[PDB]
Amino acid sequence: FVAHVESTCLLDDAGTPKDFTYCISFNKDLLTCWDPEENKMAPSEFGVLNSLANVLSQHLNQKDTLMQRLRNGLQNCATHTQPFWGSLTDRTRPPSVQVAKTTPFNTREPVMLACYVWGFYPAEVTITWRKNGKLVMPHSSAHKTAQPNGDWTYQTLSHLALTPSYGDTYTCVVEHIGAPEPILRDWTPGL
Amino acid sequence: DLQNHTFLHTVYCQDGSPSVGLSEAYDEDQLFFFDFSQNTRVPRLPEFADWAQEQGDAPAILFDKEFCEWMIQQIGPKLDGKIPVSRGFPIAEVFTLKPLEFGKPNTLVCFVSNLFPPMLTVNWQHHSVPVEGFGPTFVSAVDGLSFQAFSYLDFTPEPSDIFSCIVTHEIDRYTAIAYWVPRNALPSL
Ligand SMILES: *[C@@H]1O[C@H](CO)[C@@H](O)[C@H](O)[C@H]1NC(C)=O
Repeated sequence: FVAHVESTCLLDDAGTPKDFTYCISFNKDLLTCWDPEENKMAPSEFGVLNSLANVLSQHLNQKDTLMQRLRNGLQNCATHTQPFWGSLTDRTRPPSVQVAKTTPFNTREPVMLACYVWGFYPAEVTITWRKNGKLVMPHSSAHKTAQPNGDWTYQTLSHLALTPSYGDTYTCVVEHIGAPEPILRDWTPGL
Repeated sequence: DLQNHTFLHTVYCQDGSPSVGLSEAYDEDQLFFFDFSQNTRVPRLPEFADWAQEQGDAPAILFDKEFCEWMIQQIGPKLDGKIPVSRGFPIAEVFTLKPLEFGKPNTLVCFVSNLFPPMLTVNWQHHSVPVEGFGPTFVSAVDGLSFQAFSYLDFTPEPSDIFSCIVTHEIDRYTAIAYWVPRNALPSL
């Protein structure tokens, strides 16, 4: 079996706790959490094996040492989070971006450009396209959330399908919070 | 009007290896994971925690540890055989950290999702040949009571390179395999 004691801390970009939960699970079943309104360790929702969680309400709830820290609750996060918190809402790395042809997929068009976009934090990022200065739609419409790299950097891409004419200049626009200025990358058929 | 953020302190335990762990993660990237041999918080890469293992709260941790371990200890056998054990089969994919430029130094990321229970060993193979990878394997706790993990292989891309990432799920020696080949290489400048 596996068991969890999950504490979530929810605080806005400044550093104030808007909510906080203390849940207890066993075998990927959510068993007992903290109810701030009634100030108790009540079992979460209902359950087929909740009786264990109901008994899990009695062991605990017999511990004022604990039972106080749950009353403390929200502010305990700010107390726990204040040292690093600033820098983490402050942590921000701009996204290197590059444009190159990729193998065309799902298209009658002969050329497909990928605008790769990597090494950034946070992951919120927006990528659009332009042809000769004006704004066109991108290839997919399904919103791809960026893929975590596991080392606090993220990455992603957008595609664009065109029939080439050398007079044209296609441009890819990246709006990370990392930069104050939109990053552009031009592409021309004779590049 | 201000965007919200989640810092999750996840205390976990299980039968087998490891017996106990503790991942804390801000925004689904972890900064810390605990060490119970050394009673200290080991850092991921957020410039390696200048604040680090502030000992400012062992009461919280050491309490959750013993209780978790009680649930595995005294609740385990009473329920063993009566309700089924929750398990997923882990999913592995490998992509490049940076864009693919032939002959230019890169890294291979092996992203393991759907890890439950969190016990695994990951091996890299280059043309089906066992090859050591940079760093250790980072297991992180994620929302919804599951786990993920990362591994990394530095290398220089050749047009012919074939790599594979192999995940062993330690609960019954199950394996997932994920292949990599160079695709859509950007022009070398
Ligand atoms: C931020 O989080 C709180 C709950 O913690 C929620 O009530 C509030 O609506 C959220 N703010 C926004 C802008 O969604």
